[PDB]
This record gives sequence, C-alpha cells and structure tokens, in this order.
Amino acid sequence: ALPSIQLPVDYNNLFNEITDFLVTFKQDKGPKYMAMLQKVANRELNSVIIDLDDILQYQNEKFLQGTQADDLVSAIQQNANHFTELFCRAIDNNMPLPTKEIDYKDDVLDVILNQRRLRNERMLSDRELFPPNLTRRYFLYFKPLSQNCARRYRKKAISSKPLSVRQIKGDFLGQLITVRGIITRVSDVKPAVEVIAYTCDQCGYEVFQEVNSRTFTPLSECTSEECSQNQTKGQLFMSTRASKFSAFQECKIQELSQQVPVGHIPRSLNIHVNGT
Amino acid sequence: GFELSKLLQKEHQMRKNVIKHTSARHSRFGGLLSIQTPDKTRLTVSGSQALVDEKIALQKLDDSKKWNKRIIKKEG
Amino acid sequence: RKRRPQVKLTAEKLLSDKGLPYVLKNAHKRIRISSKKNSYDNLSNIIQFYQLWAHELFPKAKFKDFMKICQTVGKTDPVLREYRVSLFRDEMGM
DNA sequence: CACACACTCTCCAATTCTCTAA
DNA sequence: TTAGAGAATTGGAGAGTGTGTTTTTTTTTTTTTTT
Ligand SMILES: [Zn+2]
Repeated sequence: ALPSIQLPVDYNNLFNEITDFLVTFKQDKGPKYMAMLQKVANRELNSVIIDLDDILQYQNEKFLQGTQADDLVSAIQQNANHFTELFCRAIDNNMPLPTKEIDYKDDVLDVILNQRRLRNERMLSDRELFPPNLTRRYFLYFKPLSQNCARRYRKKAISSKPLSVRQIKGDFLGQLITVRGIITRVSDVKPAVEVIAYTCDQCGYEVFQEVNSRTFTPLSECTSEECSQNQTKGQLFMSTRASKFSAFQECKIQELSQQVPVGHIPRSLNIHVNGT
Repeated sequence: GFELSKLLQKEHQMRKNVIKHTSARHSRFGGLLSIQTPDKTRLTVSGSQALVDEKIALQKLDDSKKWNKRIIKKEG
Repeated sequence: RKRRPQVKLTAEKLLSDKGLPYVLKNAHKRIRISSKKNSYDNLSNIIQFYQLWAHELFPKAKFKDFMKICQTVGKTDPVLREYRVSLFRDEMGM
C-alpha cells in the first residue's frame, strides 16, 4: 500500500494566491501579466516569463497589508515542476479574449475545437473533453531571483547562486537551480510530441493522449462510448495535423576549468531546452 | 496463341480496372477527409482515393468494419 | 465475469429516430432521378440512402449482413409484418 | 524484476437445429 | 404450411504459463609486415 504523510504547503491556498498575483500585480496598460496575456491572445507573443523578482515584490507588498502569502518564491524553488502546471492552469482561467483582428487562416486547432464542440452539443441536449495542454499556445518559464543584497538571501534563493555541475548534488532534484558552465554539444531541433490526436476510422470520435515519458504506446482501440456500445472495435490513426508538438533541443553543459578541484575531471549535465 | 492474346487482353483490362482505385502516389501520402453526412456528422475516413469520388469514400466506410458473419457450408 | 453482449437488431432499435420516419420524410427530397444519366449512378445513389441509414443506425455490421439479418427478421418476426400492414391500411385511406 | 506479445486453457450467451408447436 | 413453444453446439473474451528485453565493440596496447 501507499502510506500518507503530512506536508505544510497547502496547494489550494497557493493556487488562490497565484491567481491573485496574476490578477492584482502592477509593477512600478493595467497589470503587467494581464497585459502579457493580452499580447498572447493576440498571437504576438508565446512566452510567459514569470519573473521571481515580481513575485518577491508582490509578497513584500502584501506583507505590510495582511501577509496574504505563503512564501511562493520559497515554495516554487523547492518544487517547480508542479508550479509550472499551477501557473498554466491559472493563466487558462484568466485568459483574456483577443483584442485584435488576428488572421485565422491556419486555425486547425480552432477548427477541431468548434467541430468537436458541435458534435458534442448536438447530443448533449439529448434531443474535460480537451486536454488542458492541447489548447495552450504559450510556453511558461521562470526567471530566477536577481541579487537581493538583503537579509532575505540568508543562504536562501538557491536560484540566485550560480552553481557548478559538481555542486549539483542529488538532493537538489526538483528544485529550480541555476548552473554556470560552457556548452559543448547542442543537438538539432526535434519535434517532441506532447499530446497525440488519434482519429478512429469509424465512430467519428477522436481521442487524445497526453504523454511525457520519452516513449509511449499508441492506443489503437476505439474506446469511445459509441464505438464501445456498438462494439465496432475500431482502430485509431494518428493525425499530426491535430496533434500538438513542441520543439525540443538537448544541449549539454560542461564546467569551466576554474571550477574543477585539483586532480579531478570536468563533469557534464544534460540540458533539455524546449519551447521558445 | 490467339486465345493467349485474348486472355492477355482480358487480364490487362482487369488489371487496368484494378489500378483505378490505387492512389497516384504512395500509401503514406496521408489523404484524410471528413464526410459531412446527414446529421452534420464528421466521420473521418482516410484515403486519397476517397477524395476523388464520394462513392469510394462510402465503400471505404463500408469495408472498414472488421466484423463478419458466419456462412454455413457442407466425393465418395 | 461476463463480457458485454454484442448489440443485435432488437425490435425497438428498428424504430429509431434516424430510421423509418427519416427515410419516409426524405424519400421525396433526397434522391434525384434522371434516365439520361447512366443507370449505375442512379443505383448507387439509391443504395446510398439505405447504406447511410444502416451505418448511422448500426455501424457494427456491414451492408450485406445487415440486410440479410433484416430479411430473416421480417420473414420470422410477425411484428414487422403487422407494422407494414398498419401502414398499408393507413395509406389505403387516400 | 514488468510491461507488452504471442498463445495455450478454458467458458457462457448469441448463433444454428430438429422435436414438438400452430 | 406458419410464427413459435421446446433441444443442441461453439466462438470471442479472458484466466494464465511462459517470454523479452538494455547489452556493448569505441579507444588503447601490442604484434607484425612493409614502408
Ligand atoms: Zn472505433
């Protein structure tokens, strides 16, 4: 069985605070991140660089008026992968409508949206369907904390100190760290699939499959409600037109000759850059 | 050999009829289409051959099913 | 314990919404007829309606199997004959 | 090691069949 | 001969026994014949 443990993080309160930050932050146009999301909706930008200096300033500002925060900067430097999903979910909730005449000549994703919505609606009245990542047209990143020069950086802010490949111990796994070193071998760009868009020969229903495993198994089984109730046992066909791809590059960072202790050999660390 | 020539003509004719369904290009060309059938259905059937005629698309719809019935059957 | 049984042509399924009322409504406004055109095109257009009705009513079985099963049911099950007699009586009034 | 494949072991309800039905 | 009550059989999903991987010949020495 799986035991249970008690951890004082409270992801729900953190998500509420995250939504408040994305709505009620204005750097010294409206809110900065709402303006950024407006630019994203206009398809003029696809990179949400969530700065950590801004989150620190937001926490400091609300510290004087209620301390309505749980040290988010210290809560995502400890586990950043989950908070990428949290930020993406908060952005999808507060995504403004476009305020520009964007050409929709290539709207395959929008076409699938409306087509599947109409097919579902013609039977919903009886006269989530889409994976969250499929609809997203933006990549979310984190900008690490800058220099603090204050008591806040009391050995904290591990993303502020540029480490070396040797100092990346095993207990840093999952944290948001920064390394300093010389790139040695960057690979070519390859399209890494995030969600496949299988289409069935009959039953008309297309089923998506999110994948982050470096290797997956195709479904090839029309488990849709109509196909199962009719027992047609249809097979699935991939549709790269309706699939979602993200550019993937696999760099490799070494360490400078000044960071290597005497008598040792420089180490290396694989880097997976993807998105923009 | 006269009957040989006639049989070659007949088999050439049937082979010509056979190639009327095959695509001008390779199988992996990926010809995908949706038939706007009654009830605004968006059923997806593959094949660039179906893009030529709607009857070919309907036949590809018919033979896509893998289920078949039982046909009964029977010198000293 | 037991697999889900395969759906068969039940009597209730024969009277689906996309069934007898649909074909009776669209018979006079779906298929066009012209003797000038080749007979193969007319025959294919005629069979198109029944094929689509069968598929959107029963996508599991194929064409020939569906028609054979329907013919056997009509020859065996008398409820279909009773319904046909009722519609014939209704049409006789005109 | 274990997840996926190929396949022997095994099993009830829909499909066929012929005695008694109308 | 017809619409309908009885026997009789066997295919399609699933319990299960045993599989099959990952898995590698670079770079570095040492020899040997020609050069
Ligand atoms: Zn299917």
